[PDB]
Amino acid sequence: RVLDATQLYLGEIGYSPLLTAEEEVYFARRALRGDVASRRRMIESNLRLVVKIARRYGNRGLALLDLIEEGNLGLIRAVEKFDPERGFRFSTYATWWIRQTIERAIMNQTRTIRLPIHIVKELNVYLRTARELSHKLDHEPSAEEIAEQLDKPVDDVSRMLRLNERITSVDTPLGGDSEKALLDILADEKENGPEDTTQDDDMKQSIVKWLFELNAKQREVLARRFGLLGYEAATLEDVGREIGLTRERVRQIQVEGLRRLREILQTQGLNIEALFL
Amino acid sequence: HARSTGSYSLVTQQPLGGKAQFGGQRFGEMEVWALEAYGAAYTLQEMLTVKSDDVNGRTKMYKNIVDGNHQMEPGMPESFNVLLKEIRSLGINIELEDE
Amino acid sequence: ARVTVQDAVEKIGNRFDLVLVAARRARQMQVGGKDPLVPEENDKTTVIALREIEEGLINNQILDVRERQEQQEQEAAEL
Amino acid sequence: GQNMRVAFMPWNGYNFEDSILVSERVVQEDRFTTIHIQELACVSRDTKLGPEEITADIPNVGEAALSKLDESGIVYIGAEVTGGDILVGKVTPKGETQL
Amino acid sequence: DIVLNPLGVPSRMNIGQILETHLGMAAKGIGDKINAMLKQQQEVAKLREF
Amino acid sequence: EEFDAIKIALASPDMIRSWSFGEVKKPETINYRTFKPERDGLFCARIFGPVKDYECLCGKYKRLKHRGVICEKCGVEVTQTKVRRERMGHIELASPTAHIWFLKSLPSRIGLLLDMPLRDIERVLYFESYVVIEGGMTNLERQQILTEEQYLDALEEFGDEFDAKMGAEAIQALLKSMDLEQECEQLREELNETNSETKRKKLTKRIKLLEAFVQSGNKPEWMILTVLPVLPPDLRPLVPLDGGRFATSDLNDLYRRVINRNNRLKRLLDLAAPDIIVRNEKRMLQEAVDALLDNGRRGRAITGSNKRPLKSLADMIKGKQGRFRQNLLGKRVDYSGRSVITVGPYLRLHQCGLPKKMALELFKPFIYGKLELRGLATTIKAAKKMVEREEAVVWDILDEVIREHPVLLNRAPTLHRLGIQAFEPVLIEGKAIQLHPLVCAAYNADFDGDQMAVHVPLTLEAQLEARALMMSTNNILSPANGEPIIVPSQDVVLGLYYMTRDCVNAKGEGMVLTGPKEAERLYRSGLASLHARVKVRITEYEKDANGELVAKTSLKDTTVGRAILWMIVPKGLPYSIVNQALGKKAISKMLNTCYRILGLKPTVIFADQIMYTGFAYAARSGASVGIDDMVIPEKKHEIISEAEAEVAEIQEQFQSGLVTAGERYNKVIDIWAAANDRVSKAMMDNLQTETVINRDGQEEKQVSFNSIYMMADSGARGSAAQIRQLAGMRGLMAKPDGSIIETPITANFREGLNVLQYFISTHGARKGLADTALKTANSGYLTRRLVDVAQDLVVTEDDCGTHEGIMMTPVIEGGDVKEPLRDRVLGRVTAEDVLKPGTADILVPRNTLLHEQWCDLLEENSVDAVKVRSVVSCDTDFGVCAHCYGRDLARGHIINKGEAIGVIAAQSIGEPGTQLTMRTFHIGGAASRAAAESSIQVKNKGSIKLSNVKSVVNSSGKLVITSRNTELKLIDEFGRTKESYKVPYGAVLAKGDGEQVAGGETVANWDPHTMPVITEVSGFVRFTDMIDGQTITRQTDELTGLSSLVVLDSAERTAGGKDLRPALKIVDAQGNDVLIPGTDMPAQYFLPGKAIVQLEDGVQISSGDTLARIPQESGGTKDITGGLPRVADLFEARRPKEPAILAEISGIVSFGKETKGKRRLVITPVDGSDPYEEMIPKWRQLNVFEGERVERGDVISDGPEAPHDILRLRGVHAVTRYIVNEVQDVYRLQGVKINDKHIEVIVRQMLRKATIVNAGSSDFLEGEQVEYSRVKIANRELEANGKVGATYSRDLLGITKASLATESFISAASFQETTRVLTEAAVAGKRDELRGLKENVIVGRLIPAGTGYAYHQDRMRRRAAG
RNA sequence: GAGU
DNA sequence: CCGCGTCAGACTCGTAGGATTATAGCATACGTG
DNA sequence: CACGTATGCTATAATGTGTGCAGTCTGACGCGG
Ligand SMILES: [Mg+2]
Ligand SMILES: [Zn+2]
Ligand SMILES: [Zn+2]
Repeated sequence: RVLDATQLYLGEIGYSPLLTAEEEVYFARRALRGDVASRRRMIESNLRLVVKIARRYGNRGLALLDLIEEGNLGLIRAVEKFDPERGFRFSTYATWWIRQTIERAIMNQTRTIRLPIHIVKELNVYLRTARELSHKLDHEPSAEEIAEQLDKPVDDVSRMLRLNERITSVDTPLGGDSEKALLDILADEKENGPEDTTQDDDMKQSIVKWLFELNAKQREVLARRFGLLGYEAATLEDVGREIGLTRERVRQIQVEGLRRLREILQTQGLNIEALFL
Repeated sequence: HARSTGSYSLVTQQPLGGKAQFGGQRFGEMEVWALEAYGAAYTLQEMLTVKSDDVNGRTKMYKNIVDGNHQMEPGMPESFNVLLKEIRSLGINIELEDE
Repeated sequence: ARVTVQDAVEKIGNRFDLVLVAARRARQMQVGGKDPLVPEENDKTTVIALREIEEGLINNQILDVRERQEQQEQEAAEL
Repeated sequence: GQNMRVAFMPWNGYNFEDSILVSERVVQEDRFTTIHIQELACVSRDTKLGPEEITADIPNVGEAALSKLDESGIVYIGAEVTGGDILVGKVTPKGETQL
Repeated sequence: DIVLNPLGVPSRMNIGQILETHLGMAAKGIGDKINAMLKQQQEVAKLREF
Repeated sequence: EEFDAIKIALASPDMIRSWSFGEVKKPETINYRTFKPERDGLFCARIFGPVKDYECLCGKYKRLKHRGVICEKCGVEVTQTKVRRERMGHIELASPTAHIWFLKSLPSRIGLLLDMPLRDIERVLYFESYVVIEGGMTNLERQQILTEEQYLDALEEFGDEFDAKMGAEAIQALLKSMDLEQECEQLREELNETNSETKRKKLTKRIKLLEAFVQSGNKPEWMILTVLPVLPPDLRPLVPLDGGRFATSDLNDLYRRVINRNNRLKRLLDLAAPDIIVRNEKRMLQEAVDALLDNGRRGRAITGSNKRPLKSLADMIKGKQGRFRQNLLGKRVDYSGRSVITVGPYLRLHQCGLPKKMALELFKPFIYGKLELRGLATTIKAAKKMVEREEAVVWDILDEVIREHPVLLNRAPTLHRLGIQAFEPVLIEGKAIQLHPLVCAAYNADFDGDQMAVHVPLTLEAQLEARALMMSTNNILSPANGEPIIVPSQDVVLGLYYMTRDCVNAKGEGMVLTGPKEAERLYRSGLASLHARVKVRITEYEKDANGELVAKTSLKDTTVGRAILWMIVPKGLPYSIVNQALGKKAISKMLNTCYRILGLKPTVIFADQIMYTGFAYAARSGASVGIDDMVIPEKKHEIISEAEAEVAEIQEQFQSGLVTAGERYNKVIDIWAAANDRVSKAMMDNLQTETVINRDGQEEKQVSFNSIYMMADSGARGSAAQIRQLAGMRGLMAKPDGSIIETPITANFREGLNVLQYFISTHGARKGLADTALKTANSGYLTRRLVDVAQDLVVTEDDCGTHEGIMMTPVIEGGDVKEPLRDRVLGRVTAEDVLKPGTADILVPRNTLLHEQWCDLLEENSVDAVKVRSVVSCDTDFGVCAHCYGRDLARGHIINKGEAIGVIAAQSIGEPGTQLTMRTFHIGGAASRAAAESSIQVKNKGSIKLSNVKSVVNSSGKLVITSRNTELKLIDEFGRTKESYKVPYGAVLAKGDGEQVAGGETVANWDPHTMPVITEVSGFVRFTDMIDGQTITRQTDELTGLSSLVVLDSAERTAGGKDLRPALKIVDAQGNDVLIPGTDMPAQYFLPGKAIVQLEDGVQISSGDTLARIPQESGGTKDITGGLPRVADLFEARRPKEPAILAEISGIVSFGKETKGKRRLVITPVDGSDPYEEMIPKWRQLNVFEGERVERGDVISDGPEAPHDILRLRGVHAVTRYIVNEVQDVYRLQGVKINDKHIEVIVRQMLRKATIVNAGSSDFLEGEQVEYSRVKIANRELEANGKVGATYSRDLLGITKASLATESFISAASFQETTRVLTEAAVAGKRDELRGLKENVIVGRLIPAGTGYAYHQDRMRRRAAG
């Protein structure tokens, strides 16, 4: 049968009767009182207005159905805050709430990276200003030309235009040819290299061998303090407390062990110096 | 163009493509079947694992090669892991019942 | 041996098992530093193993024999 | 292209399946030799950490390398370069790393 | 200058290359005759006749 | 890490929650400023793990100093960043949602399970109408759809006691409450009442679904999702490009839609919103989920701003771009390089030129390792900088490492295994790879810009595999046919031809030379030509009965050239092999002979040697191509002028309105075809033997010493077809459609074509070129399907211990023994001897491989037919035995157990198609068939022997044939078959059966253009259902009044003349019917469509007069584009359009009743006395005439046989042999040798499954289809235990379905149809234990075949002992 | 665009 | 049967980056140094 | 308190969508009327 979401929804809204002013006022008095039925009937009678407005605001923000739902949410706020006693029509009041809610929704949801309202609205004034500038300059405006117009920092303008940089999909295939996407080219920069992984093995293992060259006392002090062969980087007090009370002696043996390693390096450092790239 | 070891792909973990991106060649299904026909099992497994996704395997293999011993230390390709996860994201329970 | 492996295959028979046998032997020479029978004549481990097999020195069953012989003597040493 | 003296005959399989055997003379006279103009770009971007700089002041550079670079960090006009030589020096603000 | 394989002609049925070669040789032959005459410096008249 | 098996089952909402480590409640990806993950968002680090290794978000906990710490401040665990690709999350849906795969992907699954039409389900889901979940009042039953107003009526009336709801909730509830056990039993009870054919299938389907659902442990509730899983961040990455840009996966956009809609639904529920809005949101939710899972499935795919549909989850698994095909069955690989290739004439067979620079990179780690052993490099970093600087010592080191190290060279497309071969690299300065000439054939590599890939086998195992299995020297023979694939070509052939060929006297005729060394000396001194006839003393070694060689000196008569080649010839071979003038065809035989006698090593050396000398002499010769070689025939103009006048004659006959447009078109083609042949003949005769101008004594003659003819005759390059277009005539070009143009190209290339000839050429040319580009996809796709279905087949056993096998006879298509029994049977195991007392006393015992030796003995003994052991008839379960296969053709000995034979088979069958789709696609612009199927002229004397013939003597005294399967034999003195020929229907014979005939006598003659419809009886022609405009048309001319009756088919017919069958009824002078001799069949011949009729109604006829002529347009092009679809239709087991009918069971034929012409058959056997009936179409005429003793599978009708029906009636050997022969017909027509055993492999895979008809002792029961291996193993246990035996019947399956029918769902899913395959398996709860190669390759494991068979059987014994 |  | 739907459609290499729009204006409210 | 991010309210009447493309491919194999 008829399986479009949109068509179904529009049909359902169609089958609710439109209200006159006096009717709206009567209903709405009872709605503020909390009639339930009254609220429901006013909402449903005025859904068609929502769709008329969402039709306008759609275009490129979001799906029509998405706009319709957000619009409905605005309409509900309007029904909650309507004043029947004031002579102004409901549709006039509701229009404000519906437009408001739709716009706020499209300021948030539209952007993959959620941009705060303040930033978004700032950025928009930069845009509208750019448009006026471009009309009269014949040329689309520079960052500094827009900044000179606003009497503001170029850094501000630049940062905002950077945020406006819209996303590219990683899956989008490249070159007008359904050959291969961005993912196919894009490296993992963090993940080195069997080269790099094997070099860390080599490094760590060369340090073990070097540590064993030194005295049993120096090697143990270095191992425990660095957290190298131990588990935790034991502080001066921890290492001293487990061995030799003198916290000061840990510093002494440690620094002594580093200087013996310097000797090994000046002798056999011919391997160590090549660790500098 | 030639490459021993370099950058790897993001999700699939296998080496990237193209000379400008310092890529490895594709050994495709066709190319795999060749080796299967011949019966060269280790060469095949080599290209599936240590030469492609298998992360711990490739590094271990590299260390071994520099240390002479041409030992194969193969594991499981990361792209397979991904596949399972993609199937579970589909809402299908696909579990390995181990030995 | 070097170019053509035909007489080596004739000794063992199954090409695939020939590969396994020579690889296991080559691994011994590579890692253990186990002593070659034939003079290397500056050749690689793989080539050494294939020569050995051609002449009929190495065999799956023979490798199994020396494995148990030496492992058993190691256990005897432990006890 | 360029016209030249050709003979049609086999020659020791050096022209096997359309393969071409050409005289050194053609290379010496550099007549088939060609010109290629390639374009390399160095971009200095502004990151979250701060702006990249195009200075000649780079960690770990030989004097040999910096000889061909001017004060700005840009290679001189006329300079002969080979793979690995730095054309435009650029440096980036690096963040923390758990050593 | 170049030696091409004649076995890449009959299969290919591109005979233009052979005609090109013969005409090419004749073209060059006349070029060498003019070149010889210029080196000797016979005279304008003689060059014009040929 | 390492597991045994893999199970797929339905994801419970609870199960999804188990994987999840956090609920994603926000669309926020990251913060705009601090690009860090947002709280409870899609990339939440509190949920999916830390961004940086061992660091929390806010940076409180750093390094391994804090291991498993969970930051109180931010809430992030401090671990490896690795986890971000592993950890999943989830989303709580407010309203349940259907899983689209278990809804839309057919079979419906959800619809199939509820027995609810799909439309019905959908109206419920999208809230158009309610469904009754439980009407306690039987007044309203379950699952009965109610519209909105229908729900209002019973609301007041019944109400309360009926519960009917709307949407996903309703369906989930309906699913939850259905009890599968009970309804299974109920439906089984109904299956016993009156099980109609299609009803029984659908019921058995739900039965198997319900059974499998209970066995899986899956619940129907789970078809509906309440929890939605969330994929890990790194598998839908959000990365910053260098330029400050961001790039994300489409999945993130899709998920953002879902989350927004779901969270709005929660809001709308909190606000207690009116139900219309709740409805819209629920539909919205379902739409977004469906887009997330599978986008362009249900309706419009949700699109990006680019217009292009977003890529959903299923798109990443599905298709070529999918995970399986692209990233799992094929991978990018380290230690690989590529470059342009060029020749290496100087190389030996096992070598290749490898650029230094390339090799330096490829072997980087080996260089570092060696540098550390030399103590040259202190550390790895230093070694790196040392190789960057490319130091002179590093070159020497690199040279050290590359010694004895094989590298793999590959060329795309990799059609067969020889497209990848191993070589010892020879380092060269310069950037191109150098390839050895002799293996150019295998790669199809020609150096017009081809490129190749290089791969480094790393491990000792891989290196050994390369040197032993893949080395070029070791792999000579094609695994497809037993022929050497490394064969000299081009220049090499040319040079050998040049040396061996003889000329009249020349320099030093009749010299006498000591050895071939004196010959070489004399030639190179310039006192003798290569073609000088001379006497030479050669010492030829003849190998003895044992290994010892016996040499013998002989003075032979040969040229200087042949003597010198004798030096390259190994001792062991004869001199007469080289004593002939050598060409490509003789040289291939040479190599083969050498392989068989000497062995591998000698042949390898000999091949290199031949290459060197070949080129060497080629060059010396000074062989060239000038415009004068292209000799023209004086009789060129003349032949053409005659041909044009001949065509003009038929054109004048056409204007007169006598000859039709089709008849003239055919005759014009035949005129030009015949002229093209004569002109070709004249060119070759005027160029082949034009050297009359001899010398020596006086005016002698010899063979033409042209450069062109030599090239073509030697087989180096070119052919008679090519030279036609150079010197002779271009020929008849063919249109892109396949039909031939009426005007052919009269001119040739040397003369030069005009504008219009050139233009005319273009059509055919372009058609060909397009066929290369476009049709190879279909060829290659065939290769792929074959490969997929043969995958699993491996040599498992030595001897199956079977006695079974197929009886191969001889083939003689036309005349030449196309497939002599020797060539067809060589290298096969003899299943059963044949003792015929004979001349050589041959038994040849069982289980003997046919060596060339025993084959030669068969020729001497004149063996007719032989039972040979075959793959199909093997008893080995889960593979085949070495015996049933026989020789590995690529090895030249018995196949080794472990070899993956299936893959070899499919590659070998697929490749030629795939290659020939590119070849005759640009090597020719023109079409050349032969419509010479005019008559039959016998070659040798003998007696005529007709078999299965049924003709009738006519008025002219000619034996007119009226049988369809008529055939003519040629029997010799001893009663042996030799020559045969297919004699068509309505053919005129010369002599009766048995009669003797001399050589060159025309015994048959017929008209190919036209399928006359000869009668059997004489009398008058009567018209039945021959109304003008209804079935036939009226076509006349002028003066007198001639008219042609044509028969229109339903295509050009009217609704009124649709059931009308036109026929020409025969009656006598009295108006009474004339019965067919010895039968009760009124002579009525039914005319098919487009049937032409010259003589109209009311015309006397005699037995043997043609009633009608069925026109026959076969544009047979042909080449391959036509053939491979025939082959694919065979392997896919598609039943032909009008199939022949066969007898089911043996017995006596009884004809019965007729429904307005539609033939019923009331057939009554001898033992099974119960009648068997079968309906036959009216116009379909039977070749046999009833009342007969009929074996099972005797052909009643004329038509093609369906392979299914053949299997069902005449068993496996019948269908196997049908497919093998029918396939081989195609490839034989294109000159492609493929061994029958390969096609046999595939056939066997097609016969994997069997439908069980009758219960066993197990839970088989009726109609289940299980693998034949498993049910035979069950029957071995039944034999032992007795019990109820399982009666089954084997079924044939096409390649695609056979692959999908394997128990391995990984193999099935990875092949194709992936969405459906996975729904099937998930619902069944199927587990794959990973037996096949596909499966292992996907998981990156060791193949269970080849090298891996040893390791895999060791693992298998570990599995069997716990 | 490069061989198939 | 007719008709509508879904599923497949060779292998490697290459080149190059890249597109679009617009969401008011102001006052109070919530969380962090 | 300030700075960054959010939530909020505005009153002439206005009350059922459309929009931007798709271009039609092909031979086969199942699935409700
Ligand atoms: Mg080529
Ligand atoms: Zn923290
Ligand atoms: Zn068998």
